[PDB]
Amino acid sequence: SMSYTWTGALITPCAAEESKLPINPLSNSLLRHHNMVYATTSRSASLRQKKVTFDRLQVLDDHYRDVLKEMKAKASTVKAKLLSIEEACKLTPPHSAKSKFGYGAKDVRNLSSRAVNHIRSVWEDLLEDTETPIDTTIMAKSEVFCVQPRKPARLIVFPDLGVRVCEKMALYDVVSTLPQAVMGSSYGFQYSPKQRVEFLVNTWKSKKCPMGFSYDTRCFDSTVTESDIRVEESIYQCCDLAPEARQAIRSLTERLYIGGPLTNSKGQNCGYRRCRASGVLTTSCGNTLTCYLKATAACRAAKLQDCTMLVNGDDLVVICESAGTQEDAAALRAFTEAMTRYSAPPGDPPQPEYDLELITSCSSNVSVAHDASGKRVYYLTRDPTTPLARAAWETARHTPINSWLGNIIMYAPTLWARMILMTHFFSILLAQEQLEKALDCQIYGACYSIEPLDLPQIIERLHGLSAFTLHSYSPGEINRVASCLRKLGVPPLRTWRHRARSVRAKLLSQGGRAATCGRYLFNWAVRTKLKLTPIPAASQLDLSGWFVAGYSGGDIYHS
Ligand SMILES: O=C(O)c1cc(Oc2ccccc2)ccc1NS(=O)(=O)c1ccc(Br)cc1F
Ligand SMILES: [Mg+2]
Repeated sequence: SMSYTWTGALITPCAAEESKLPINPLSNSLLRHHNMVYATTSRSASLRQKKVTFDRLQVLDDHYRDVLKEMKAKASTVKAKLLSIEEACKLTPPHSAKSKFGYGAKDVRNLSSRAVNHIRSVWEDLLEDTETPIDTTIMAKSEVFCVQPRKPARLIVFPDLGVRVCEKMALYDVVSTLPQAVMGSSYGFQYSPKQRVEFLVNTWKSKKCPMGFSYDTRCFDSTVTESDIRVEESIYQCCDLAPEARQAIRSLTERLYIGGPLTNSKGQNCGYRRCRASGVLTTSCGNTLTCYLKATAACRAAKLQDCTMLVNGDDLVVICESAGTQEDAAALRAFTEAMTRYSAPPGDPPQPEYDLELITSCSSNVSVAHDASGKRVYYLTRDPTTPLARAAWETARHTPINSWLGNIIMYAPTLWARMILMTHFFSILLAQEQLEKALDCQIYGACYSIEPLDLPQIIERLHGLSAFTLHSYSPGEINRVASCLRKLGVPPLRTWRHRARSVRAKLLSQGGRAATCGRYLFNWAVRTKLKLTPIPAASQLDLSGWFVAGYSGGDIYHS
């Protein structure tokens, strides 16, 4: 069937939309070519619609069915708990889109009488009505990028706040435990960046002669069929569930997940969806399961040997045993055809790789540097272009989420995050006297509130002390950063070192946590290094909930 149908009504913005980076005194010291930075708007919605709208082709076979049964068997061991309205409410972000029924996030989080009562009515309605397609709102997403040698906005589809809290009640525990019980070490969201690298390296070393590749599905959400979503529910149904949760899941599947009506910001009927909605609780879990299912089966059809998958939603990387150059290239092409038949056609044609550092997955790749002792150390990095453009934008405007803080946390060991992000943002926080202020950021889609002054601890626990002493990065990494700085108009190393040494001094003089930030975060800037010993607060961190599952589009907040 058609992934989408359109009435003709436009996808409209609910307020004015900014497209250009404002000429700001502070963002200009980070990035000069401000005209290269842009944010998508609804004005490009039509271009996106045309790309995601098409009829799907799907042919299932024995390999698919065999893998599905293997996955259901493992799912059979799980027992999902069912959240109370109180717990579900507490999982709602403060800035979550308000309900059209007289209440918003604040009320939801505060358990206000009107919020709670309506949520109860929406839940009871899910137990009673098993058919009526639930209404969803479709919007053009606003994201920042750097012009390339422009991307049309993505389309987000999400139900009302009331429905979202109900999704949590019935499926939060399921989407938080089942992916792991089903896919095991292959479920990528259970890993911290350091652990992801460890998994990729150990998997790479376990092969006699390794071969790996990333597989890019052309617009994955629209390739997801009604059949895929029902198969996905069949997996959830293997869980031991409370009757109400079992019915809720059944109803949510038929009324929301498999598709439904689309309404724009103006309240106009835009069309109908028969594919994956990006803004519902099961999107991350659902896509991971579906991508893994189709991929594991594709590998068997393609005769690839010793396949090890690493899946994060629609993002896939496969590492297997090489059977020779010619054969690998043929088996890969066979894989792509199997995937195409399963309704997961490629966007960028896949290419076999024999060098781990050259494999990009989750927009990232493994690279090597060295610690003070001189020992090689692997870490996760990525092209800094987007992180920097976004860091520029978040510097000129106020944003609910601070991607820069998230990029610092996940990419602490990288040369670009240390030299540029840390220096730029710490110097700004000092000048404004806001180092104490906690800011929000996302990790695997979940929203978190983090105190800048705790970064040293966080970084030590997640990456180890080596993150503060790495040097001698690979020629490959060095070149990518260099050319990026030239393109975006970012000041050279020498300038950042000067700013860094200045920020460092002002931080040390303050003592306390600030001095710790100065000692660890900026040890790369001074010649007279300081002894970097284990930070006390580091060994007392509860960073477990940080890497359990994916929640992008899930409207999830962890307090
Ligand atoms: O250790 C290195 O590999 C390295 C790479 C460079 O290459 C670059 C070229 C252009 C832009 C940025 C870096 C320049 C200096 C380097 N050595 S360094 O000055 O001790 C250094 C600077 C910043 C960080 Br953090 C870590 C470092 F150890
Ligand atoms: Mg894709």
